[PDB]
Amino acid sequence: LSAEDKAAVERSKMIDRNLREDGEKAAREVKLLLLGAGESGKNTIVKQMKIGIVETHFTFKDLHFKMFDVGAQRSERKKWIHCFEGVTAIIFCVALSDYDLVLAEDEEMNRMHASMKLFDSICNNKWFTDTSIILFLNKKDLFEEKIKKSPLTICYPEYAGSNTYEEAAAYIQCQFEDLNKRKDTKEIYTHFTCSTDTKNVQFVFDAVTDVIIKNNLKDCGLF
Amino acid sequence: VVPVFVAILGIIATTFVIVTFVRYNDTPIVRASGRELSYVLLTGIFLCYSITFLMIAAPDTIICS
Repeated sequence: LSAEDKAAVERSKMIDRNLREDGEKAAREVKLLLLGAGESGKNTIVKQMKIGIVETHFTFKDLHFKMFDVGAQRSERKKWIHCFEGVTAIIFCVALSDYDLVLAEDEEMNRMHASMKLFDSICNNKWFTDTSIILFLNKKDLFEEKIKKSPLTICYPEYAGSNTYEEAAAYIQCQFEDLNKRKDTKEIYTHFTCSTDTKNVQFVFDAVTDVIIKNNLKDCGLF
Repeated sequence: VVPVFVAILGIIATTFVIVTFVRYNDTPIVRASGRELSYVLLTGIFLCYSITFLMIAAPDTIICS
């Protein structure tokens, strides 16, 4: 082996060392996929987490998150959805103050029905069979102020319940957690977000920590 | 005689625990208990009554060892 070849092997070993260090660094970060409707309050939640694709790094209690967002990607989701098979969790927003509205100029489509359809598609996808979901049900104050004048019968014909923030919110929540047909592999963490909530980072921290511990226990065959 | 029947009952109980854990291998309670180490710990429990039988035996060159 010539001296030049020895120099080449030296350089290759340096490159391998650098790549190993970078991979070990990248393996310890939480990767989140932020999904939701355009007007579902994604921007406010993004703002209160951090104190084509848009990336937002943020740290909480000595742990790191990257939090990818794909809202501005108007194309077929089946083509690029498999790029997110190995993410830690999926965050999904609903915007409860949408049960008496219409979208996409269809003029016969409840916004919340479209949200349920999207949730059903994402939850029962082939690439996401063991990925937990954090469901934020936000704009609850508008729901509280609105529920008096308009009942839930516009969005749900069968309600058999009272018009109060105590029972309608729970009714909407039990609708979304009943579309999950994989109850023995994943779970849904539901939280009610609002303006100046300031307590959503900790909820995400708790959910992701539980997810990590459960994954590690399942790998050991200990769960 | 008294240690002998005490040890025999200990052996029977340990055997019952081992058999039930083998028959219920995949249940959550059994899997949460560290099966592969549970069997080692149960072997450790099983050895002691055999130790009783060894100490009651007649001293020899093999039995001292």
